[PDB]
Amino acid sequence: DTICIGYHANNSTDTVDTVCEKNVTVTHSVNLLEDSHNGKLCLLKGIAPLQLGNCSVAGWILGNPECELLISRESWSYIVE
Amino acid sequence: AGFIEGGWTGMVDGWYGYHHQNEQGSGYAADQKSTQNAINCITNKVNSVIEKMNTQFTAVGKEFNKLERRMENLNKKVDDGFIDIWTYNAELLVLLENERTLDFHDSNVKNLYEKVKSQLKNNAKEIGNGCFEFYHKCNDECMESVKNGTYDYPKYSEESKLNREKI
Amino acid sequence: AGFIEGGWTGMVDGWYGYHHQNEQGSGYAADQKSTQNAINCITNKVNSVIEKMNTQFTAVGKEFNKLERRMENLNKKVDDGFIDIWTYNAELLVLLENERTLDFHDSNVKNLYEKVKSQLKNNAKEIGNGCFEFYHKCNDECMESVKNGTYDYPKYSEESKLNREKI
Amino acid sequence: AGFIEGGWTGMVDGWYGYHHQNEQGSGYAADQKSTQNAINCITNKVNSVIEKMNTQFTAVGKEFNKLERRMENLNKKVDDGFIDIWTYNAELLVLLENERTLDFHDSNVKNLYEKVKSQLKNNAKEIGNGCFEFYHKCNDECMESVKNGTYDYPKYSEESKLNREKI
Amino acid sequence: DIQMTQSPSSLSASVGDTVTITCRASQSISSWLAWYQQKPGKAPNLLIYRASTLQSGVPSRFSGSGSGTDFTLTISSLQSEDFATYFCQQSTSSPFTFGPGTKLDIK
Amino acid sequence: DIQMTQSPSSLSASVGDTVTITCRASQSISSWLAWYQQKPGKAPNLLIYRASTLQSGVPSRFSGSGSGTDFTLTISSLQSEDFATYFCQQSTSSPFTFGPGTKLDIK
Amino acid sequence: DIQMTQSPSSLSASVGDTVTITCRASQSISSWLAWYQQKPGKAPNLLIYRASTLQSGVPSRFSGSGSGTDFTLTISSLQSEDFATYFCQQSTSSPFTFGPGTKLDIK
Amino acid sequence: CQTPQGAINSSLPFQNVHPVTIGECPKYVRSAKLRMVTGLRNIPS
Amino acid sequence: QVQLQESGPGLVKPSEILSLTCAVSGGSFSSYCWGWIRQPPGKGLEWIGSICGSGGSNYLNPSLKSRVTLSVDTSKNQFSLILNSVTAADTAVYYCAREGITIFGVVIPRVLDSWGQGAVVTVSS
Amino acid sequence: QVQLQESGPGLVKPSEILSLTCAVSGGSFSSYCWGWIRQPPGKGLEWIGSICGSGGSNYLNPSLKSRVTLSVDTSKNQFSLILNSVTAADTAVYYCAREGITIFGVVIPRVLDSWGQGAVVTVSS
Amino acid sequence: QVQLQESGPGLVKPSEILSLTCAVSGGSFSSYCWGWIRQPPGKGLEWIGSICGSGGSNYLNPSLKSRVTLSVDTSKNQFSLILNSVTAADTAVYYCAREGITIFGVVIPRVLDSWGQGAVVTVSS
Ligand SMILES: *[C@@H]1O[C@H](CO)[C@@H](O[C@@H]2O[C@H](CO)[C@@H](O)[C@H](O)[C@H]2NC(C)=O)[C@H](O)[C@H]1NC(C)=O
Ligand SMILES: *[C@@H]1O[C@H](CO)[C@@H](O)[C@H](O)[C@H]1NC(C)=O
Ligand SMILES: *[C@@H]1O[C@H](CO)[C@@H](O)[C@H](O)[C@H]1NC(C)=O
Ligand SMILES: *[C@@H]1O[C@H](CO)[C@@H](O)[C@H](O)[C@H]1NC(C)=O
Ligand SMILES: *[C@@H]1O[C@H](CO)[C@@H](O)[C@H](O)[C@H]1NC(C)=O
Ligand SMILES: *[C@@H]1O[C@H](CO)[C@@H](O)[C@H](O)[C@H]1NC(C)=O
Ligand SMILES: *[C@@H]1O[C@H](CO)[C@@H](O)[C@H](O)[C@H]1NC(C)=O
Ligand SMILES: *[C@@H]1O[C@H](CO)[C@@H](O)[C@H](O)[C@H]1NC(C)=O
Repeated sequence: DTICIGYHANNSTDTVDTVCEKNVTVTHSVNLLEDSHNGKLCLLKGIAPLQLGNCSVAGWILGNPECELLISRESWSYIVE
Repeated sequence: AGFIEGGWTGMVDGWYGYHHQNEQGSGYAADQKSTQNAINCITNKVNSVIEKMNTQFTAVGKEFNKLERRMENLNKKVDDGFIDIWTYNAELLVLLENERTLDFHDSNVKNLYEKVKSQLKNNAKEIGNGCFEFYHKCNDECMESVKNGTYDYPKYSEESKLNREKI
Repeated sequence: AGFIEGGWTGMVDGWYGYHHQNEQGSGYAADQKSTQNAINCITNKVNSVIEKMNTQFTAVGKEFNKLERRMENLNKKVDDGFIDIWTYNAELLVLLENERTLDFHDSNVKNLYEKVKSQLKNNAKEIGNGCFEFYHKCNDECMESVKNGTYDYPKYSEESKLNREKI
Repeated sequence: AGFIEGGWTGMVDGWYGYHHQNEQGSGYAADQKSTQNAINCITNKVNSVIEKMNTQFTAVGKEFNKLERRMENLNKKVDDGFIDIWTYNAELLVLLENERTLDFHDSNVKNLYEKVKSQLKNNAKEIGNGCFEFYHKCNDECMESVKNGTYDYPKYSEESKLNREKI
Repeated sequence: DIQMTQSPSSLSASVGDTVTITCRASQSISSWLAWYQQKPGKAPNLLIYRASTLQSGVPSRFSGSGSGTDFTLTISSLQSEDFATYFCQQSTSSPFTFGPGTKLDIK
Repeated sequence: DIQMTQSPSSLSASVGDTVTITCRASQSISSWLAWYQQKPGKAPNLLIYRASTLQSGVPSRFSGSGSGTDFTLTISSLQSEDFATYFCQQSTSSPFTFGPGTKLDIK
Repeated sequence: DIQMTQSPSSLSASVGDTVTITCRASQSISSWLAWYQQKPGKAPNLLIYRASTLQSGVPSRFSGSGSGTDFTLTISSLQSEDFATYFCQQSTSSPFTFGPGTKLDIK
Repeated sequence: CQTPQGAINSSLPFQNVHPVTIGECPKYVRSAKLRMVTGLRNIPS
Repeated sequence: QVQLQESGPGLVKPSEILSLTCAVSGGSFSSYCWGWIRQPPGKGLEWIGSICGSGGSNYLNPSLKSRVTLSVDTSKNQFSLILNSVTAADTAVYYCAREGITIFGVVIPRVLDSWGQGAVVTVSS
Repeated sequence: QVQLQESGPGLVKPSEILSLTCAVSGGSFSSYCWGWIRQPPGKGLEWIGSICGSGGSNYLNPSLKSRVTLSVDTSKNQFSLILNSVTAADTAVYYCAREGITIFGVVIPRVLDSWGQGAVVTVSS
Repeated sequence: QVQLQESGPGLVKPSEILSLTCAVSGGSFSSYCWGWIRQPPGKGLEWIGSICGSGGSNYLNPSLKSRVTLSVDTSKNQFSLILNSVTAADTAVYYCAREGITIFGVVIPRVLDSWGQGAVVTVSS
């Protein structure tokens, strides 16, 4: 009759960096770095942003005839250019 | 099957557990109390690293003309200073916390080993590989009492002494 | 009682101490050496966190008009950056130190317990509540020698062995 | 000599070693497994503090005219805050790291002590200063095997037992 | 081993009301709790694990909180499907007993 | 038993002078001493604890310094009230031995 | 015992050409290796200690890299004074066996 | 959080997608990998 | 999402072997524990016993420890309950469920998410 | 503010029991130890013993340990010292005082801030 | 920098004491270890053993441990090797050399920089 002391291991090959060590293989880890992007401009604070197509700030506010249709927006979070 | 030899893969119920061998049965088990303390602790630590951070509505991108070169240089300098301080602080912090996590886990293993050794001081022969081989023969209630922490010396003292005398 | 059971409130002399039970008298005591060493350390640790902070005459509030909107945005951004880095680093620093100080206190308690066990050796039986009970009859001189660390093992080994034979 | 009483000038070869005392010769020796691991590792800590540090081409010197005073104050606030955060963070980081490094060393000493004690569980007595007087007689081969870690208990168990019977 | 109690035993409320159900434990169970709702004759489903988090696939109207010997579950808007009974479970030790159960009914 | 030696035995000073009084310890005490002054026929009061901190209710002319074996107390400016005997005490172990005392005279 | 192997046994290359010499050890020696060149009839001299650091008084054309079982020494620009045999050494265990050696010839 | 390359979630404290950010955004870093271990050392039996 | 299907005899005499077989589709016996839950008519739930991995970890109720034995076989992909000396109090609706929920790489103990639809069984004459 | 008052006989022949009572006004026997100090004429201060909490801690000077006994008597708010086999070498001026300096929650040992007026005790025939 | 000069007979018949010395100039036996390296012709270098510190610090080659003997004398500033039962296989070029490479205040084991000019000895009848 034997009693053994052990710890859990699995198939996960996540690598964590430890001061005094490198590339330590561990059973689980969490990522604090978000390197992913949606890749699409989206509402900020739930406000659709102003869209400038082939136009600048000066052409939008001075009333360029090619930029006339973009003035009708009332509110915006930011401006794309 | 010891902790110095390696880590078990069959059990997934807890991080920390015991393996029992008996005539009646043989299987793994897990220490819910020790694991529950540790899971809570790690959860609190991760939450504190992510939560204590509170962002505000800031605008990073700035535009300056050719005349305002000093302003552009100042903005570049302050942005570079912020990102350098954040990189250094984050990297050193995460390295130190990883080392604390591994050290705390090792300390939990050693604490569990010393607890079961203090409970089985001389009733069971110590292999040295992380295995406590009982001199005295006892069934599953004996081993779960070892898990319970209610193991008693005088109940199996004479049989254990006789088994020492045999070996 | 015991340290695993709780902490005594009777002893005000020092953070760590002994409770001796004897026929002639029983009372609380304190190990001044260990408590004193600890106080100087945390005094340095608390002092270091407070003192290292250095300051120079500084004006934080700055005023800009409508024509300087970019500047006021820059000043707001840089002030928000300093206060954010300051609060985050400080909150993490207090949390890490608080864990260390509490662990240092317990590590000290565990180091103290072993010193008594080593000096006593097998002359006593560990009740497992953090209390050592003497097989041999021990007067006030041998308790204070246990406090002194000058307890001598072969003097009372025969009485302890005879009491082991009785029990 | 005991490690508590004083250090050893003689072991220039490695930080950790076993002083060897025998009839045919008396001298010093070094335990290389532990020392090599520590030296390579401490290098990582020193490298981490100096390598993570990244620098870029910056010009902190700024020249402002008498009618641009508001901007100048901003530059003084920015670089004063930068150097203050860098001083406090660095001074605390160096102090915390130094304490851990000394402790890491103490933990290694205690681990080697427990390792040689688990190798030599009861064949030699403990004086408490950090040395093991053999009951049995061990030549250079078996004592080197103790340094090797391949020491075998049952060969010298009978001689140690009869030496216990003599004393 | 760890005895489980529930309060109130029976509660009635209308659609859109706010109902708090307080299961209570004999000894501290830290933050470990499971909340199950059982439709009559159907399989119970998970609602709250760890007393503070939401399992995926459950509507976000449900909320749980508490620590120590006392815990609460708060529902913001109670629809028709939420009128089934509820259960409280502890998960720290064997036996893993369950709560007696609290029944919800219209008015 | 630790040994306390206080030097000099006696000294004479006038009003407004600066004097440094020293107590010496045979065994090294880190930063833990007590300094008391005693009027003739009156109880001693507490001046400096921990060899670096000032007791409340005591004027700021009193300063303590030192580490290891040698410690000093420095008077910024002698006043008539401070002319009485001074005593140095160690506080690390039993028996807590107390200083021999030094008298200051008016010159 | 640590087994030592160096490949190739013999290599010849012209001057001004980059060349990588590889020594390999069966056991894990971590990062602790060493490099010696030996002029014929003269005592060897140290090139690289710890497999990544350059000895003072030695030119910078020598560079060492690798970890674990395999290890490489690389010459940036080969000159006439580098025509010598090369040795590889383990420093973690006794006996500290040296390498077989690799020859270098004019080509 | 919003960047010119794309939208970033605001749950995690650090990001390295782009230095120029608009709104409540994680602090920009140059680190390639930022992972914290929540388990033990993984070694095969 | 795993699908759980359980098969039961539907009727049992007093004092013999009572065996039910629970089958799972879309899942395997890997890194997830499996347990049995029964409720008496009109009473609360209780936990009989749990198996985890593939026969590695066996947990039983202290009251029913001698009575229940859990057996698994991954090749046929079912887990079954074996009960001896059945009594009238054992009349219950047997549920088999998966310990599917996990935090930080551990499977939380006895927190169940997906169950079976239930197999009724009564002990009578 | 704490005020210490001490009463004594003032004269005791050699080898006669010596009883001293010191009462405290404005303070209690809670979280503050209490010590005893004596001095012979023309000599330095000596420390006899200390009673802390409410009889919880009793520390006596090792040299005088045999003849000194210290009682707390919290109910009457007076701590007392009992002496036996007093000789002519034990003549002194007896002081009762309080150890109150506290740093970081713990009291500083034997560093006395508040002192009593003092009681003279002489030994003669 | 230290210059190492070694003195050897250069000729030896089989099976007696073989002794060689090595003198150091510009250095002392303080905190720097010392070693002997031998190289048979047509074969590689070989480490026979080492001496470090003022004294002791002895660990030798386990293959050749019994026959060798190392010692130092601080007054003459020399270190010598003692070899017995010499055979024809022991014919080698003997190098006395020092390892002075230290990182973090500790000497690097068995990594040697400053070497002697060479001591060749032939074993023949
Ligand atoms: C905005 O500019 C883009 C880029 O030139 C225009 O896209 C081109 O439009 C012309 C006219 O129809 C086409 O012939 C080209 O093939 C388009 N090129 C691409 C890459 O799409 C776009 O039409 C402009 N939009 C407006 C409203 O002026
Ligand atoms: C891990 O790999 C083994 C290999 O046989 C496999 O049986 C097991 O199911 C795997 N576990 C997981 C969780 O992937
Ligand atoms: C760590 O492992 C990764 C993946 O194998 C590799 O790209 C990286 O170079 C390794 N780092 C070190 C320092 O070896
Ligand atoms: C397990 O321990 C608890 C508390 O010590 C006790 O109440 C219980 O009876 C024990 N169980 C067994 C089977 O001994
Ligand atoms: C206490 O220990 C010290 C130092 O070991 C010693 O000088 C002293 O005599 C001891 N006290 C007693 C009462 O033995
Ligand atoms: C020392 O330990 C190693 C471990 O691999 C073993 O091979 C060797 O035989 C041992 N040698 C001695 C001196 O016992
Ligand atoms: C992150 O934001 C994107 C925006 O499109 C969204 O699709 C995605 O689900 C979000 N992820 C998280 C983790 O919230
Ligand atoms: C250390 O100093 C002492 C005293 O000056 C001296 O004898 C000894 O040789 C020195 N040791 C070293 C390694 O410098």
